Amino acid sequence: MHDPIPTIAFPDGRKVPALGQGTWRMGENRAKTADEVRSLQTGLDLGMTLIDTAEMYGDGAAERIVGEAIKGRRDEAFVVSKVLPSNASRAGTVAACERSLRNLGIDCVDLYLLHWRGGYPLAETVAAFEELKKAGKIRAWGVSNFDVDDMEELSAVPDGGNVAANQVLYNLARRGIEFDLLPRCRAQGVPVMAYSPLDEGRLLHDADLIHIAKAHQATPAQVALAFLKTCSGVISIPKTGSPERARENRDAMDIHLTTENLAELDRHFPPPRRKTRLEVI
Repeated sequence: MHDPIPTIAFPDGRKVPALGQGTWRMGENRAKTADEVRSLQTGLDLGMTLIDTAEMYGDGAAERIVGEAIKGRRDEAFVVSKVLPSNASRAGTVAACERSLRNLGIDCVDLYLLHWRGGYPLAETVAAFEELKKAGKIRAWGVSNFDVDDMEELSAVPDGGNVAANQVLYNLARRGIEFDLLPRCRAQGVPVMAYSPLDEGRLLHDADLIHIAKAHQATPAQVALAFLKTCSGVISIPKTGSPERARENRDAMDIHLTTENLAELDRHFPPPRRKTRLEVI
């Protein structure tokens, strides 16, 4: 009785469901470990096939959780990880990718991202990313927290037009990218991965969200994700953690936001009317 999840195409032609799973802060409580693992399994079985992680998340701890979650079902998952910019030199990126593969317990990531803009020339990192693609260790590369000038700089370097995604902060409370960055990415066929789709929980106290949630017998969290579902070229990345959470996130896709719902959300969560600096968490 659930409706299918819309899918978002990457430049290379692969498709993933528009609702994925994040792992920030997994791996830190040994009491939570079995729950975290199982929420990610649950998520995959519910069709939330993208799993997002990073080397920084507990220094490989989140990667190891993901690695356990996908045992015997590597093919059910689209696995994303990241390189910290302090590691994003030519040799360092390769070394980072290799530790990531070991932690994840797999031969190849689906998508590997530069975590934010750092001090190594973009062209070195892209070269390392392309050497890794050619080696069968990653399927695709992208970036994260890149503003519109960082994207321009990126295009300018060799192979820089191969960027597969930009992961940036986007939710009802943080809509600044609508003004410039989100349209550029869409016009370019580059998906945006919306991290912190519930603003880390800060959103969930908003009265308008709560009101609309009552109108649909839903949670505020679910109404916040149903919003992002109506945004084309966007893949939302809610953190799972608990199997109940995962099912909640999944069912958010069943919500039909009315025409009146969307105008109401815009009134209470106003789209940007001018360029704003990219917000980062």
